Parts: sequence; structure tokens; C-alpha cells
Amino acid sequence: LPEPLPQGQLTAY
Amino acid sequence: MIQRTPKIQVYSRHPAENGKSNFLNCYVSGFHPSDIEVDLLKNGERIEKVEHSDLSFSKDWSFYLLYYTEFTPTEKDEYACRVNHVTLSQPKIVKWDRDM
Amino acid sequence: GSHSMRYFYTAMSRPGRGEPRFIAVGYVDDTQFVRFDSDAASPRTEPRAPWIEQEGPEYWDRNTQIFKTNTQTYRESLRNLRGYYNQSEAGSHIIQRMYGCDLGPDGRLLRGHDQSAYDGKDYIALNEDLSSWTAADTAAQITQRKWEAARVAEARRAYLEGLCVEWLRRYLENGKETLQRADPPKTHVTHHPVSDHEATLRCWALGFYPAEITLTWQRDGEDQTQDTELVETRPAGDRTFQKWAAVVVPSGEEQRYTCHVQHEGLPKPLTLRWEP
Repeated sequence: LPEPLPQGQLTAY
Repeated sequence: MIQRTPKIQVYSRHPAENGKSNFLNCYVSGFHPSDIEVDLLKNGERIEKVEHSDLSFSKDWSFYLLYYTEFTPTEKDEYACRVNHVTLSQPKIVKWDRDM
Repeated sequence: GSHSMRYFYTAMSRPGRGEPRFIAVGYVDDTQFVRFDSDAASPRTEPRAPWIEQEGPEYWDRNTQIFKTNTQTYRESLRNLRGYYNQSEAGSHIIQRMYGCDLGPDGRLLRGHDQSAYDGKDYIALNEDLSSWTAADTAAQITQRKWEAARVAEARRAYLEGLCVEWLRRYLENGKETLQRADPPKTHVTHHPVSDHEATLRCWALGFYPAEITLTWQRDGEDQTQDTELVETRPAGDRTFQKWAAVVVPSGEEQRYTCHVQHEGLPKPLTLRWEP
């Protein structure tokens, strides 16, 4: 399983 | 931008036997960036319907791909892999040598 | 034995040719088992090994949502990185990420990994402590501050020590007949003259899994690193790998040369000679 999404928004680089 | 030219190996999945079905492989690796053009040749002509692996990469970030097609080798037919990449001024051709 | 799971992300811009392509592939050791490609007609997570097919629709939808959301974020990241390096909007650029967990032979977490590159150079990496970052340059420092502010490392750690290990163990069990099977190299030595006074000895290893292997030539028991031609380990297309090592020897001295093979699938390391 890949890293799941966080509750909030995904942090970009 | 630093770029890395592909390494290229042409070989058979199984040890080659004339008249016996097999797979002809062209493995390109160590290259960056990822765009690349690979053709398998039979007596100089592009083989249709060649398949390839999903793009992935090594721990040093360079990309690798396996291109393959079913073939039945004979003593006279010639096979090769033709590769182009941004790092190459013209296509590089590596001939299949059943001993390599 | 020991085992690892890794996902590999590639996001590639291509100005004038649509939005950046995002691909993700997952591996256990040297076995790919899933793929996602934003360029597919209907982008979705697809199985690439038989043992993963037993996962249900919930698994596939979960993966697909993760990869679709990442597709969008990586496009933002590419925009951000072009700016961090003051680059023109004309060129094509690549962000790569590889991350995952390593298990020891007892199935416990050995360590985690989460590394990123931009245009093929180290950009930013999570340290072994899973709590701090190493940034390669002043641009990656911008990312580091942003990820520190957002407690990103904490989330990576929770995943690497938790679900990553938990799911890797699941796959290792479901695919035990293959994932936990090492296939030893089938080996032989060939001989062909290159001239009146010299000949090539080539040591072959075929059909092995996993890819990790050691192949060396010795002369009178001394390593011949410099004189050995060693090709890159290469996939056969049936799960297994191939490799050879070659040395050119003075005609008649063939028996002073020995080929040594180490592979997980072998009980004891092998020694071979040319057999006329």
C-alpha cells in the first residue's frame, strides 16, 4: 500500500 | 541540466536455439531523462508490436526499461536494438550476439 | 530472508504537450506488483503480479484516489521547483520519489526510506531517524522548511513504521510461493580464442532471483577486478535475472582462473573453472 493521503491537503514540494 | 546516456544490452530470455521460440530483449538503463525511443530490428527492419516494461528507476535515479518480443531465432536472420535518446546525436544500434 | 517494499514516483513536465505525466509503480524486492499512469485512457491502479489480484475493489479505489490526488499535487510541485531554480517555462523537468520500508529476516522493521530527486539529482531525503530532513541545496531547503512547518516527517514516519510494514507482510504472505523463494543461478563457463595467444573466459549466471548477485574472477586465488569485464545485471522477462563476467587470459593458463558466485539462493558460494 502506498502512503495514504493526510486528512488535510497534500503538502507540495 | 545533467543528462545520462543509456546503456544497452541485447539478448535472449532463454539460451538461443535455432527453430525454437524465445524472447528477444533489449534492456536500456542508466539513462536520464526518461524519454527514449527503442526499436527491435529483424534484418534491419522494425519489428511491430514490441512490448515494454513500466518505467522505473534505480537507486541513482537513472531509468531502465526492458523491450521484448517473441521471436524464433535461425542461423541467418539478424537481430538488433536501435536506441535514440536526447544524449545521442543519432540512433545507436547494438547487434544481438547470442554469446553476450 | 530480508525483504523490502518500494514505491517509485515519476512526475514529468512537457510544456506544449499537456499537463505533467505522473506514474507510480510498486515493488516488493525485485517484483513489480502495481502501476498507475495518469496518461492511461482511464487512469486507475492496475495489478502487475498475480498475488495482488485477490485484493478487493476497496483496495483498488483507495490506491487510485491516492495516485490521482498525487498526480495533481506533483503538478503543483513541478511548478514550485521550476521557480526554485529560476527555470524557464519552456523546458521539461522531472521529480522522482522512491520510498518504502525494509524488513529483517524476522519480519521486523529494519529501516525506512523516503528520497526525492529533481532532474536526476538528489533533492531532499528523510534521514534514518524518520524525523529530520537532508536538503541537497538552497532550493530543497525551501521544501524542507515547508515540510517541517507542516509536520510532514511525522506522517511519513507513521506510514513507514505502520501501514508500510503491515502491508509488506501481507504481500509476503499472499505471494509466499514466489516472493519468499530464491532461485539460484544456473552457471557455466565459456571459452573462445581472441587470437593465437589469448582467449576469453566468460562466467555465466542465468535464471536467478532476486537480482542481487556476486560474480568474480580470480587468478591464482587473487581478485581480477581491473581485468574483468562485468555487465550490468539484466532482467530475462520471466522474473529472473542474468549476468556475466569475462576475463582475457594467456592461452594455456586457463586453469589458474576461477569464477566465484555468491547468491542468496545458493547454500554455499560456488567456484567454477573452464571445463574443456
